Amino acid sequence: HMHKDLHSIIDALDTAGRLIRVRSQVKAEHELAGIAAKYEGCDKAVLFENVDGNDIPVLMGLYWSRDLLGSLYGVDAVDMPRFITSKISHWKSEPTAHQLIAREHAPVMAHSPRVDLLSLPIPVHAQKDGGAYVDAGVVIAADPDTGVLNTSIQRFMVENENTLHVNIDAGRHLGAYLAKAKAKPLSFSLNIGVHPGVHFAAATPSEVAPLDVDELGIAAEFQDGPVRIVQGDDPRVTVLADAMISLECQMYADDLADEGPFAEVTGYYAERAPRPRVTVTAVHLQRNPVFHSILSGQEVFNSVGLLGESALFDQVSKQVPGILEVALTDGGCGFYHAVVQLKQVRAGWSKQAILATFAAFPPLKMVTIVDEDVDLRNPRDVEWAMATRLDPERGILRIDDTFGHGLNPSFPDYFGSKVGFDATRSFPFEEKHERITYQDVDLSRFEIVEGH
Amino acid sequence: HMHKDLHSIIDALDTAGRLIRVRSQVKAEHELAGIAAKYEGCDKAVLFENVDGNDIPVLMGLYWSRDLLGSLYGVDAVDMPRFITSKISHWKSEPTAHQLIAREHAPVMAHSPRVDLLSLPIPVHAQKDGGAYVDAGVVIAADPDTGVLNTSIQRFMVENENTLHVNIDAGRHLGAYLAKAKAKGEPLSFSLNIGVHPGVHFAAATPSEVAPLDVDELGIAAEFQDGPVRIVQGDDPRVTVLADAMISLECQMYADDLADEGPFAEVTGYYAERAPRPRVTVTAVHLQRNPVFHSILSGQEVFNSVGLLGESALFDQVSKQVPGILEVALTDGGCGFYHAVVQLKQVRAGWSKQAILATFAAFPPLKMVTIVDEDVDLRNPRDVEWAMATRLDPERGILRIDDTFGHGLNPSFPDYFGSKVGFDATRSFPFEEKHERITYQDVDLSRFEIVEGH
Ligand SMILES: Cc1cc2c3c(c1C)C(C)(C)CC=[N+]3c1c([nH]c(=O)[nH]c1=O)N2C[C@H](O)[C@H](O)[C@H](O)COP(=O)(O)O
Ligand SMILES: Cc1cc2c3c(c1C)C(C)(C)CC=[N+]3c1c([nH]c(=O)[nH]c1=O)N2C[C@H](O)[C@H](O)[C@H](O)COP(=O)(O)O
Ligand SMILES: [Mn+2]
Ligand SMILES: [Mn+2]
Ligand code: NA
Ligand code: NA
Repeated sequence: HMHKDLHSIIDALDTAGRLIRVRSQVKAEHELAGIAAKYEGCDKAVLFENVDGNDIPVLMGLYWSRDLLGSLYGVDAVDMPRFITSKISHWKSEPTAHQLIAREHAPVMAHSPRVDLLSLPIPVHAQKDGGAYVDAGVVIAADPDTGVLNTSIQRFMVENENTLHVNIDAGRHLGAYLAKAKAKPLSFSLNIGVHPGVHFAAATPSEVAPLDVDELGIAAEFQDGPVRIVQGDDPRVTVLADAMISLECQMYADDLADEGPFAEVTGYYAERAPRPRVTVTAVHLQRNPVFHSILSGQEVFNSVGLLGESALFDQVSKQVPGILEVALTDGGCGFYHAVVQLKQVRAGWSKQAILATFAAFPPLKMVTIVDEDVDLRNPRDVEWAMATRLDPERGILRIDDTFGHGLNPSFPDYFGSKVGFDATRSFPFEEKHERITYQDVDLSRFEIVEGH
Repeated sequence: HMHKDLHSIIDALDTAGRLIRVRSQVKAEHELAGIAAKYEGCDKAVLFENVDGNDIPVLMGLYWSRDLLGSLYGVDAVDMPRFITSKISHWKSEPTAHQLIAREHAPVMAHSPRVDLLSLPIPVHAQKDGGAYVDAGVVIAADPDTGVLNTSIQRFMVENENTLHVNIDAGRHLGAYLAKAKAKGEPLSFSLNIGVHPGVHFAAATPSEVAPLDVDELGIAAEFQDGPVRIVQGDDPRVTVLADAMISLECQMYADDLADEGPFAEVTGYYAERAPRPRVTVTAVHLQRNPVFHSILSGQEVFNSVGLLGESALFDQVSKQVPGILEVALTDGGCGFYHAVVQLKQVRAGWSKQAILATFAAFPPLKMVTIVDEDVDLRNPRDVEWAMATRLDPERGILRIDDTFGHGLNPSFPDYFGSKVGFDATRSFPFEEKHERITYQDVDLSRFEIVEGH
């Protein structure tokens, strides 16, 4: 239950019967995403064997099911956030140095075609996206002053066969490396089709891996041995050796061009706007490459939740007794709604739980508290707790004129109202709140023919 | 700037002119506390050279001025909470093992009179206190199962020459050790060590979440002295005595053996209910030569014990969740427990409200939180009143939390349940001229000849 590269992942899923093979030709324009969308969240990923008759198939839906990611590493969905955090803890304490290897030993260097981005089966995802996007690509970039690596993930729109437009949010480390090159232009690699270890490294936030620190070793914790890197053609750049595809890239500061729209976590479009142009100097491919794309939605909600929930749980359980679990729900875009599950020990702690949760995660708009006997990850069950347990008069806590996330239109200019729901039963516990229960039953113990 | 025992402290204060010597005879009944009360909070402690013509003087007022405690360790008042926290951090990381020493080497074992508590100049403090109290005594008690030490501070009322009645709050570690003695058929032995240096006081006052039940917090004291904490076998011998104490009482207490104690002052400023609470019997008494009896006046002495230990953790927790936090005060007006003022440098609208959430979440006893800017003195209630008068928006700046957990001693929170309220007394952001405070030139008074009254 360790994985060197995406091949390992796909074979494991194929073997486990968690792969949906779409054998028919599909169009990269809208149709592909449309099919993915009908499968979003189920316990399987989707391999498209034939995209506009490309030789390169595309994989989508790797991240939309915690059960699936858990199956790849032998952990239950519920234990995955702790699993990932424990591994990032081990990396902080004893990092694994990368392994630099010779160009002709690096599977990704198998081929180097003339740079033609339009030959790649890059999907146009949502119906109003400003073009085809690579959105599962991990950027590796060296500090122009200190050569220290930074690993981030960023959306790149294809303009033409050799140009991408990239979105770099404010205070991103890639942004800061560009500021340094602009005291001299910035080279880097874009590594598409990487294993979850690289993905989690890329997505690890600033306060876990500072600017002056190399987060890429996080990936080493999800594979035997160290992360394999290789000198690019550049040579100011470093390439991920076990990537399916890798693009050597260069970008000048103060050189902007219209990119977007694209889906944001909110489920709304980004504003099309002048953002940095990046020019693709070279292209490397394994033989038998699969192109890896992410469907905006649960794939992104789980990336954020799996990395963020353990810290949040740690911060709340430290300030409040009886905390069991914290969910950054998919309904809340893995960012705007937290459900906190606790075992009450005294009246009043449920309200402290609301304060602690809002204090620990500034983007949150809603917090809901529920008891140990409600499934915090089932929105039906939280709705039920709201319907039978919430006192609307004393259990709704509203915070005005506070800081929040500017992308969410409930928070214009990072400012608005937050609301907590205390959907706990009354304490001390009373019979009128004891839920009915059906005997738990192993279905494998019976012969059951289900449809035919 | 290290201190082995209380002698070191008193000499340092005497040398520094931070000692008030009351040379006249005073009565331990009410009069002594009455005099202390007139001096509460000033930059000096009070040594009573003559209490009912006892040979033993009493020291009071060691903890009521952060400036004074700072002077003892060479730190400014403002840096004292961090000073203490850093030292407790070093102890958590690399504890110093205690040094056991021979009875005739232990200064406290100099004398062992027959047990007469009424021969000690133990003050009756507040006018309705149910008797004389020792309230600066640090209890050292060994786990009856595992022998692991626990250091706590607890009020003991004198009943007669050989009996005390003690108050043990719910979930105290001494409470848990007493459960073990009774669950094991023996009662609980321990020592009561009076006249200890601040390092022992801070060990005693260190809460459960810093030093769990299964952990020996007494090494914290080693961080405020050269070398390790000196202990010594008592006469018991289930007990361990602090060698450098001024006075130490070997004590035994049986579970389910209650007797009326109280009233006594609580941090709230109100009396505890007189009620059946555990009787403890004083088996033996040890004294240094030249012993001074150490008492605490309820009030600022207690507010500062709690604030000095609690503020750095609270600041750490809030500055981690909110940008631009500068300082947090557990104010004396709020009994060092119920009001926190948070000072910040605003960087964007809305963070002041998150500061309220973070502060209430980090310190459950709190009833009020007030936020103010860098240009308001968070420790001056006049200045925070001013921020309230000119900056608070009463409509949008008052945040009320209902039906939440709080501290049961505070009568705003019957049964550890009630309403909390936060005041956002910050200026508007972005900063505007209409909120720029006037300023007078800073001026050295020593640069001028000034005759101030005759
Ligand atoms: C999981 C994830 C994270 C995206 C992301 C997406 C996903 C799926 C997409 C591909 C669906 C949409 C685009 N994304 C962007 C993004 N950050 C950014 O500045 N611009 C982006 O366009 N991020 C987050 C970014 O990579 C993280 O904040 C890293 O922690 C940044 O690394 P750093 O801390 O070293 O700056
Ligand atoms: C600073 C301080 C703390 C008092 C205290 C006082 C002071 C000055 C007095 C002397 C003014 C009034 C009495 N006090 C009592 C008390 N705890 C308790 O259970 N009963 C008390 O009577 N405490 C608190 C107690 O000592 C601390 O909570 C310790 O951290 C307990 O240690 P533990 O966690 O090891 O049990
Ligand atoms: Mn980084
Ligand atoms: Mn303890
Ligand atoms: Na990162
Ligand atoms: Na203690």
